[PDB]
Amino acid sequence: MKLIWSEESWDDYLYWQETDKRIVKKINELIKDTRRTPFEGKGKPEPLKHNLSGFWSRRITEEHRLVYAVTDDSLLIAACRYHY
Ligand SMILES: [Mg+2]
Repeated sequence: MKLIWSEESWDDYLYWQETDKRIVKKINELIKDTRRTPFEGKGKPEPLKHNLSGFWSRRITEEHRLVYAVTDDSLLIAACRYHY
């Protein structure tokens, strides 16, 4: 499964690398778990609605969530800072 970062989500991730290493580790942990079970597991995975229909969200922290989408061959990260 290829990992795809939107330009904004990669910037989010870089922000964390230069702000909080434990948040980076949690993001990594969530991505690895998602590779295992796409729609369940760590971070209490929940499907998003309305304008974000088609995406999922896992908890990094209360304020920050990993927003993503899973296709037959890829994990797309839409954002990893704030709720979206
Ligand atoms: Mg953003």
